Amino acid sequence: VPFVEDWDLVQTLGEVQLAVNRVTEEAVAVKIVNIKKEICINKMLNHENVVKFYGHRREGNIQYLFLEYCSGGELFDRIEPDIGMPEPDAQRFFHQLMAGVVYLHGIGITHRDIKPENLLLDERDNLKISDFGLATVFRYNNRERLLNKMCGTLPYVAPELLKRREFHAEPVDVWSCGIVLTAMLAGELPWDQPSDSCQEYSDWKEKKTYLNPWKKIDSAPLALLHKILVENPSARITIPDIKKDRWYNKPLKK
Ligand SMILES: COc1cc2cc3c(-c4ccc(-c5ccc(O)cc5)cc4)[nH][nH]c-3c2cc1OCCN1CCCCC1
Repeated sequence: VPFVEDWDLVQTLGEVQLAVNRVTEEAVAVKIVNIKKEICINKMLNHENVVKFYGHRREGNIQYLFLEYCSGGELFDRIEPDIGMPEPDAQRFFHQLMAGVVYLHGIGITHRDIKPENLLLDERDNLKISDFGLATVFRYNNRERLLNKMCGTLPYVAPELLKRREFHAEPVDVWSCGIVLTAMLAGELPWDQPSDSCQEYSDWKEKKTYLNPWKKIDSAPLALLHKILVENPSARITIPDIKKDRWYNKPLKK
């Protein structure tokens, strides 16, 4: 079939471009640019809540990564500042985010930069984890390796990343998911970074939930956040236990 390999770049998405097939009109996201690792990690991924990797091509110096186009855009743009979004929508997005993270952790991959800007929505508002540029392998041949590199985005990073030389990968992604849930339910981030010098972080450790953002959050999701945003990563709730949480399993409908 002639021209089936030709793609028209119609507009910028983030460099990320929306590309449309000349023959079929299929839409795909093209990333134009560590790259070897990023491509290799993407080649391992196959899950409904993880952005699909179609393939890659290298034309001289520029690297073109062909990825799934998510027409709903970023989860970031569904969060109304200072408000958040309806609690049933946040729960559904959080369920899909847990499915994606369970999948990644199950094949030994940590994302290391979970935030609403990297969580995309397809045409049916299904959540897709995206951007594996900071991702890495934390389990290989069933042996866990402890991480030490400073990766992520400060308002979403776990406190152990700033306090400890080495740390387990999985509780770090759990923590960032808890900050994402806080943002979805309150439309604001609780602190600039999780440090004792940060007054908002100290207030949370002192259980001052009469303050913002916590006062905007219902007691059932707030009880889950109390279990996720736990400073000690060895005491922090694990994903199997998040799936048994009361709010996680509460039937919700707008
Ligand atoms: C800001 O809006 C968007 C940003 C997007 C980034 C996107 C991506 C995407 C971005 C990055 C990756 C990726 C990057 C690196 C990597 O290792 C693995 C994956 C994969 C996919 N797919 N669809 C996307 C967007 C759609 C977007 O919105 C839909 C477009 N719509 C009409 C134009 C104006 C904005 C709303």
